[PDB]
Parts: sequence; C-alpha cells; structure tokens
Amino acid sequence: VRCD
Amino acid sequence: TVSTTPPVSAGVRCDNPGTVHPQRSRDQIATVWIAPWVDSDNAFHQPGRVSFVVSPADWVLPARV
Amino acid sequence: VRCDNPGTVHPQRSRDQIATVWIAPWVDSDNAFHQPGRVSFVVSPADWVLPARVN
Amino acid sequence: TVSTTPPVSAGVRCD
Amino acid sequence: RPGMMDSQEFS
Amino acid sequence: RPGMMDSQEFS
Amino acid sequence: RPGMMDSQEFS
Amino acid sequence: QSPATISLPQGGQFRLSISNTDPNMIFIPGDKVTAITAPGGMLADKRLTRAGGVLFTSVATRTFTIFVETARGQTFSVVATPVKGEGRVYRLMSAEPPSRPETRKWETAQAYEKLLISLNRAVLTGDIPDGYGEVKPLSDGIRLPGGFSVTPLKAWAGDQLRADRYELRNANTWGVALREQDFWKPGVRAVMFDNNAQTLMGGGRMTVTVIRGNGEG
Amino acid sequence: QSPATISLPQGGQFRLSISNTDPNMIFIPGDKVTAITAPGGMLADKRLTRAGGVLFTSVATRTFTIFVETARGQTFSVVATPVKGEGRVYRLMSAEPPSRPETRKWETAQAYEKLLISLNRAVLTGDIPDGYGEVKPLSDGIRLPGGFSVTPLKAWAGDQLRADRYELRNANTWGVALREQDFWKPGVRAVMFDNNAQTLMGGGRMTVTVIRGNGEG
Amino acid sequence: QSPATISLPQGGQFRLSISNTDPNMIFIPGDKVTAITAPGGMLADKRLTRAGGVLFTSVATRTFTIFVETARGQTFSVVATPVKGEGRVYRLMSAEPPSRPETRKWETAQAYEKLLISLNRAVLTGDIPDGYGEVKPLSDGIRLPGGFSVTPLKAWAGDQLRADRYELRNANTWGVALREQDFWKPGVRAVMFDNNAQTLMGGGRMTVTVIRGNGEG
Amino acid sequence: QSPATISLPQGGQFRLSISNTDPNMIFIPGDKVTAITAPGGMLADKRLTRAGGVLFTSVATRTFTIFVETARGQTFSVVATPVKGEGRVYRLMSAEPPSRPETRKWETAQAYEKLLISLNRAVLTGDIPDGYGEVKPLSDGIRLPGGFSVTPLKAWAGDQLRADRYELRNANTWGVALREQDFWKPGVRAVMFDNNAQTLMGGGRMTVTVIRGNGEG
Repeated sequence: VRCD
Repeated sequence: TVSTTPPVSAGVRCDNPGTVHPQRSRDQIATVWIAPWVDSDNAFHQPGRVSFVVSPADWVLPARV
Repeated sequence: VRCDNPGTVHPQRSRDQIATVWIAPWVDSDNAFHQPGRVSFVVSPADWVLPARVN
Repeated sequence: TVSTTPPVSAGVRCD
Repeated sequence: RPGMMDSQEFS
Repeated sequence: RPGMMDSQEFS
Repeated sequence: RPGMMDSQEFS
Repeated sequence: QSPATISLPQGGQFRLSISNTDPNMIFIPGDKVTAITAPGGMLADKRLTRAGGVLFTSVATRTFTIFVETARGQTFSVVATPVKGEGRVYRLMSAEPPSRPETRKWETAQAYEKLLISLNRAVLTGDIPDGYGEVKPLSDGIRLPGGFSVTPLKAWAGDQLRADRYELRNANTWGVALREQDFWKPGVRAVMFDNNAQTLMGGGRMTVTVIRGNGEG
Repeated sequence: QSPATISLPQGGQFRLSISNTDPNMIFIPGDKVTAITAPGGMLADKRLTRAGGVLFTSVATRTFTIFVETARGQTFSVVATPVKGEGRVYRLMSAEPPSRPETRKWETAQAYEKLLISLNRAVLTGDIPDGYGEVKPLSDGIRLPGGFSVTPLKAWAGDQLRADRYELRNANTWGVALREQDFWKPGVRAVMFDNNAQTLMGGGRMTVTVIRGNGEG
Repeated sequence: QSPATISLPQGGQFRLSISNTDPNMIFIPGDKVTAITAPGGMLADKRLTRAGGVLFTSVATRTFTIFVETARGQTFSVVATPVKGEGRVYRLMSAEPPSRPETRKWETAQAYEKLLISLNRAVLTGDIPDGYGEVKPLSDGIRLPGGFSVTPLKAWAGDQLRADRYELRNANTWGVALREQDFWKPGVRAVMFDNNAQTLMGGGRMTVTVIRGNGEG
Repeated sequence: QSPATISLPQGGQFRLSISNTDPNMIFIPGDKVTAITAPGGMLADKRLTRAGGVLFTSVATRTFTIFVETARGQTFSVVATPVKGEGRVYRLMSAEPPSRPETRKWETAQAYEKLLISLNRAVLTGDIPDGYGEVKPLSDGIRLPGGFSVTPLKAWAGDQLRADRYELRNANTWGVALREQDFWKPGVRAVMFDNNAQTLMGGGRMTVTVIRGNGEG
C-alpha cells in the first residue's frame, strides 16, 4: 500500500 | 552545466525513477602511516596512522523494487 | 603481561543528515507551469566522531 | 626534509 | 487639560 | 514625584 | 550617604 | 514565570491587568514600538527600550485604554485594569502579518526554489532570516488526513511567504504511512518533514514545516 | 476583541457608539486618513497614528456627525453617540472596490531550468537560436521500450547543450502508455513528447525531443 | 558558596531574595547588562562591573520588580524581597539557546606530516601535482612478508619526495594480517594500503603507496 | 605561616575573617585586581599593589560583603567578619579559568604537537608560559585504573588548553605496569610521565602531567  | 548525479534507478502508485526519497552516499576514508621522524627542536615523533577523506559524498536515488 | 603500545582506535566518520522539501504546483514569471516535485538539502554535515575509548 | 633516525627495530599486545 | 491624552512619540 | 521611575543606562 | 557603597576603580 | 502572549489583530482590544507601584512592559516579537497613547493623566512615566519594547508605569485606579504603535505600521489597543501587585510582562504577538517592503526586496531578488530551501533550513536550524518576524501560527493551515491531530508551535512571516511548524499526533492505532502531498491545502507551497519518515508509528510525534503565501486566499 | 469592520458606501453614514472618557480609533485598511471634521467643540483632541489612523477623544454628551476624508478622495460620515465605557476601534472599508490590481507572478525559476525550457521551445517552433547550428543526429540517444523503432530526424548543437529529435514508431500493435522516464539514457537532460498524448497505440508515431550535453563531462 | 544559576525565559519573572544592607550582584554569562530599571527610590546605587554585572544596594523594605536589559536584546524581570543578611549573587541564564556556534578545529598539524598526506592523497586520486612527473618505479622498495609478490606499477617523483605504487600479490593461500610496519625498508617515509582491509587472504591484491625520499641523504 | 587559598568560582561567596587594627591583603594568582567594592563607610583605606593585589583596612565591626574585580574579567565576593588580631593574607584562586584573548593568539599561532611539547617542558622545568595562569586543579580529571589514588598539586590554564599534575599512589601490593593510555578520560589530550616508568612498585610516588581542553565537556 506504500508508495513514494 | 549543473551536474547530473544519478543514473536512472534500476529499470498513489506511479513507477518513477525520479521522485524517490534521495539518500547520500558514503565518503571514502584512506589511512596513511607516518614513519617515525625527528624535528629541528630535536623531538622524535611517533604519529601513528592518519585518516583522510579522498572523496566527498554524492547523491543517490535508491533502486526501486 | 607487560606491553608497550599506544592505544589504537578505529575512525568513525558519521554520515550526513538529509531533509527533503516537496514543492507545491507553481507558475513562474515567464508562465511555465511547474508540477509537484522536490528539493533535498543536507541539514547537518558529516564529521569524525571522537572516540569514547582507547583500549 | 626532516631526518629519519631509527631503522625499524629488529624484525595490550601489538607488535 | 480637558480631553487631553498622553501621546509620546519615541525616536 | 510619584509613579516615577529610575533608569541608569550603562555605557 | 544612604545606600552608598565604596567603589574604588584602580588604574 | 513566562511572559503572557495574547495575539491581537491590528483591530484587537484585550482586557489585561496592569500594575501600580512597580513598572510594566509590553513588547512586540518582531517590531519596534515607537509610540504609546493613553488618556491624559493616566500613565505616570514611559520609556522605550533598546530591544524595542515599552516600559510604562500607571499610578491611576480607573480602567483605561492604551494604544501602542510600532514602526513597521501596526496598532494594538489594550484595556488595563490597575491592580496592586508586581510588574507584568506581555508579549503582543501580531496575528496579522505586518508589511515589510525591505524584506520583499530580498525575498524577490533571489530565485524561488532556493528561497524555499533557505527558509526551511533556517526553520530547521533556528537561524531565522533578518527580515522575518514571529507571527501567530495559523490554527488550521494544512489538511489533516484520516486521524491525525495537530497543534501549533511557531510561525515566521515576511511579505510574500509564511512559515509554520505543526506537531502531528497519530490517533489511529495502526501506523500510517505519510506522503507530503496529503497535507496540501489550497494556498500552501511546500511541505517538508524534519525526520525523513516513510511511515509514522502510532503515538507519533512528528513536526512538519509548511510555508504559505502571505495573505493569499 | 476584534475591530468592527464596517463597509459603508462613499458618502455613507454609519451610526456608531463612541466612548466619552477613553480614546477611540478609526482606521481604513490601505488608506491614510488625511482630515477629520466635527461640530466645533465636540472632539477635544485628534492625533495621526502610524499609517492611516485617527485617535479622537470627545468629552461631549450629545450625538454628533463627524466626517473623515482619506488620501484617495474618499469621504465617509459617522454619527457618534458618546457613551461611558471602553474606547471603540472601527475598520472603515470601501463598498464596491474601484480597481483590480493584477499581481504579477513574483516567482523566478532556476537558470538551468530556463535554459532547458527555452531550447525545447525553440526546437519545437523550428526557429533555431543563433548559437545553435545543424549537425548529425546521434545514432542512439534514447531507450526504446516495447519494440519501438527510432529513426533519426533532426538535431542542432551549441556551446553547452545539444538537441536531437527522433521519430518513434510503434510495432507493438498494443495499447502502450508513455512515461518520459522510460526513455532515459545515462547522460540525458530532458525528454519532450511533441504531442502531449498519454497513450500511443500501434503506429503511434510521437516525435520526442531530447537535449543532452554537448561537451559532456 | 556558589552563584544561584537561574535559567528563566525571555520576559521571565523570577522571585528572589535580596539583602537590604549589603550589595547584591546579578551577572549573565556571555552577556553584558546594559540597563537596570526599578520603582523610583527603591535601589539607591547601581554600578557597572568588569564584564556584564550590576552591583545594586537597596534600602527598601518592600517587595519590588526590577527589569534588566542586556546587550543582545534580552530583557528579564526579577521580583526582589529585601531581607536582612548576606548579599546574594545570581547567575541569569537564557532558557532555550538562540544559536549554535560551530567551533572550527583550531589544531594545526606539522608541515612535514601535511606534505606526506597531500602527496598520498593526490596519488590516490590520480591527479599528479605540478612539481611531480612520471619516472621508473624502484625495483625493490618494500619488505615482502610471507611469500608476497610485488609487481612495479606506477611512480612519480618531485624535488623532495618520490612515490611508488606496487601491487601486492599473495601466494600464501593463508589468512594473513596486514600491519604497515612490516613493509618498512631503511629509507621509507610512509606506507598506504589503498583498500583499508585488515586481512588479506590468498590472492589478496592490495596496492600500497610508499613515499620515500628523492634526493635521499 | 602561609596564605590561605580558597578557590571560589566567578559566582563564589566565602565567609572569611578580616582584621581591624592592621591591614589585610587578597591577591589573585594570575590576574591583576582592578576594583574592590564594599558597603559605604565600611572599608577605611584601600591600596593597589604593583604585583596586582589589594591592601585594604576595615575599621567597622559588622559583618560585610566585599566584591573584588580583576582585569581579565572576573568577580569574586567575600564575606568578612571583623575580628581583633593581626593582618591576614588570602589567595583567591580562580576555580573557573578566565578568558585571555591575548593568550589564544600565541596558543593558535604555532603548531599543535609543538604546543603540547612546550607546555609540558615547562611544567617539568617550571618556566610557565607568560599567558598561562594558576587555576584550581580538577579534582577528578583522569581515569584511575585498578587501585591507584590521586591527589591534586598544581594547575595552569590558558584559553584552549589546561595543565594538571597528579600525584599517583599505588595501593595494590603488587607492582602495576602503567601505560599512558589507561589514564585517558574523555577530554584529556596528552598524558606524559615525568620519570619514564615501565612499571610502578607498590607505594609508588609518581606525578603525571595531563593537559585537557579548557571548558570542553
């Protein structure tokens, strides 16, 4: 779910 | 021209070589040992090892999995 | 048990600290849109850490 | 250059 | 001094 | 001189 | 001399 | 003890308490007080300090109104109730940023992304630019997304840019990954995280420096 | 607690209470009051304040009309009824704004960023700047993703930057999505898709301009 | 017995006892008090002292508030209750430090030691200083411990020092430990292992830079 | 008889005994007293000597406070009890090293290892550098390893360097071989043994000169  | 430090990283939710939190790299440390020597006031010097930084650090975009 | 040697230590050389700012969309003087992006800077530089022990 | 007086001696706990 | 206020202009 | 103050201005 | 102290500055 | 900060706008009027026997002080964090006016025969003596504050003594007993005026162009009225006691110190915080044409020249002379970087490094280290002055923080200045709470700490303003520091607390038990963009509200211009953080564990204590346009929107 | 903002029209009359024992203040944002007129022997003292402000103290016990004239030819009337109490501040405002100032973008962009932008624009226009002159296109200047075929078209070079245009050809016969970052080759400064189209289909022939560094180091 | 160190915030109020018969002293480390203000006719005598110090003597018998202003725009308040007894010294300190001075290393190293260091660094970088020029590597410049094989690589020489780089080769196929002192030959000034690795294994090929003395005497 | 040494910090206040009929003296080992202040009508006569001390006579009977001030920037308060007797001599030792900008120029002008050598030769012979002044020795300044005890003798300080002499006694029955490194504590900078000693027999009496950074840590 993490995104940068 | 300005430098261009990072080659594109190994190739919500956008896969961009750019826009990744940048880290800085590591400096390089080199050690030189000085031979025991004497000086004009006749003092004998035993220094030991001297460590110096040959290269400053540079920016890096982490590889993205 | 006797020994005659100066107390050797290993250099530490702690790293730098980086802070990144995100720039919100802006239009410049010559009218070119700039979509969101980022600039990063080194808050506190790197440096040699004095040893705590010499044994 | 500065003088270098001692040739290395005949060749806790460091030799 | 009726209605007079103290107005000190500092330099 | 009531309500008065006293201020030395050290050089 | 009330509250007066002896302050001698020597050269 | 610490000085009392009240934060009145240029139209503000605050009922404070003034002392009688011993003197009192009101000072502006960022401006130099130049004039002070009260009903005739109410203020016994007044003096201007080098830092930029005003020391006054009131011997009267009736409640009175005092106007204080600064050099950048500002005026704040305070209503004082003369009570017997020790002297009191008040920190008259601006609450509406002042106009500083000299600061704008330095702000606009240089590039933009550079200016953002500079103002942020300073907020991080604490070396505030010469032109910038302390102003009341915006109570609601950034978007709070899904369970965070904020409290304000400090604020510095020039002419065309602002700067705020907001203490973020994560109420949610689950740790929330945060991206600068979440916080964007119309009128903000950069969001930077001090401790670079991919995620914030519950009970997090993270401050975020956000800058906005002065008077924009 | 907060100034009573009052937007009355030009020549407007606003009835407002004033204090007969304490000074009152009227200020206009963005304007400097020039003169104040009242029935003779009503307002005892009138003083100019930093910026545009009038601090007046009236000992009268009867309602009276007072005219204020600012520095931009604005005249406003006020009907004042003195009353025992605190001094009152009033923020006089214009009704319908006379003019609209178009604030120019103060923001300036970095020099290198401008240099890339100007060249790309010029190549697109086809005008070639004085320094630039035509040469041979580089054989391989970009990454070719998904079966794309590149044919050298045109190029120009100058003292510090060089430009190449290549025509992309799609042999995939699939719906592809363009991301300018894919076409990165160690040593590229910028990539421009002349037609701003997100997805190329089979035979999607977008032409892309890439500026690298002449005199690369 | 020891000054009462008191770190109060700016505009802070600290209630402290003073002596009504003997002089009292207030000093701020790193700051010089510029002015001192108290109710009129409370403090009889006030005197500047070496550095930043105020020696005041008060005959009063009532509590009073006293303001001290330093030379860096700091203002602190103190509530003083005179009492029969010894004079009291107070060390006024700032609460949160405004700035952090980065003290430069004052230490300077010996000239000869620097000369060895610079050359080693330059050789490692590959940049060769102006005085230096390339020549033949010396055939045997170092002691070879434990079956090591040395192959001349590169060298440069100058007016007072000369440099040689040799590639070490390990034929032992054993775990060896390096100590730069082993490679000493009567007449060497310094030995640098380019890769800072303590132990070389079989085929451990570290390259070592040794600076001897050109024009040896 | 010998002068009494008390060692008060810049904030120190010491209750000593002053004489009445015959004069008394207080002197600074390393500084020149320039001013001395006492309650009015308490000190009968005062004189400054060439060495840098102060001769004063007190004819009063009440206990009083005296402030003495030096040229380098220092202030020490002493509380005197007037008793009938002979004159008394007090050695006001510093206890917190003073600031000496002139000494720092000589300290930093030369190299570092040379400076260490110089300061140590001097401590050994007794020819103390001109800028250095006698300061209170550090009670705990070096690491004591496994059974030694220390007592302090003398201390000299400039601006950036200190110097201490510590008398070491070996409690352990077995003789302990000692190496300079054992003694290193954070903040020390050189440890040298006067009688070069590989080992110290029980009941040993060996002094060791250790120097530290002034105010470091």
